[PDB]
Amino acid sequence: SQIDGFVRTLRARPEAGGKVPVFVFHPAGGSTVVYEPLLGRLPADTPMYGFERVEGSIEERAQQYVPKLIEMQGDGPYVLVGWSLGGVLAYACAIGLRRLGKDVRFVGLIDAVRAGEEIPQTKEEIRKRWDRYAAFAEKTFNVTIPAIPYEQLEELDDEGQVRFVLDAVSQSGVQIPAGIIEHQRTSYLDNRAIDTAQIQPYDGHVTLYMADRYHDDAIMFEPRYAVRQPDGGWGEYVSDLEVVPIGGEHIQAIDEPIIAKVGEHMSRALGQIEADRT
Ligand SMILES: O=c1oc2cc(O)ccc2c2oc3ccc(O)c(CN4CCCCC4)c3c12
Repeated sequence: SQIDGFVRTLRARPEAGGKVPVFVFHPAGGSTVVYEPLLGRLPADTPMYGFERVEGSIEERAQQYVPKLIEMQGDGPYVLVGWSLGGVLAYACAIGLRRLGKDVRFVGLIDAVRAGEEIPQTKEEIRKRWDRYAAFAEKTFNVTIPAIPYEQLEELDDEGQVRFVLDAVSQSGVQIPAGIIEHQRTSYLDNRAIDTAQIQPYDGHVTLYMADRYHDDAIMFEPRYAVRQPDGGWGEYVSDLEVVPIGGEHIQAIDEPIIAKVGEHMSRALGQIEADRT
């Protein structure tokens, strides 16, 4: 995998012609190398490019990706796919591309499932979330995370909360590798980017590959992900939603054997698109 800006080449397209590329978008706290199992289950010579992390709200991230998508693929067709946060990013790009008159053929959400219940916007919720992260950081890094004063919780947005903790961490003098600090920073913000995403309507085909449940660690961070709606929270927004059950838990959906089901279904979709453009 070669990287150029925020674009990872997972399989380069031929010099000219060839099949429609699959554009995959990174998950919360990971890179697009996670899509290599999927690529192994897609038709031979299917190109694939991964869009890695950029800063901003979902819409601001899409505003950086959509111009690059068009630079690479022009009028279309567009195949946009993502697990975790990448599914929301793929969906946001599909909306932007459609608004610009581009040809989007397939949006693939790999268990990018909304919380079954609205997350309240209270200091109590912010507190519990940061204490759950403090517990995660102890079980994981055996490190003590500082806590934000209760009456300052609603004075800090997500970025500001993370900045507060990172500074107080370095001011506390705990030894944490910077590489872990940066992975933790992006994982926290990207998980919150899923939490706070506002889904816009999309008049187009979307396939939701739906696992059985979020895994325990996800539910420990935010228990409202223990509940799932049958449409994963997407039915009110998508005119043509196809829900493909894949079993397993959210963390397993990206890897074998669960990804074989995703690849088998997506390969048929890709074969139809290739036939349709020929
Ligand atoms: O799940 C997580 O893993 C992490 C793994 C890390 O290394 C670091 C941070 C986090 C992390 O910070 C979060 C903040 C809010 C929050 O709601 C969640 C739950 N997440 C929401 C999106 C859907 C799956 C569950 C997290 C979450």
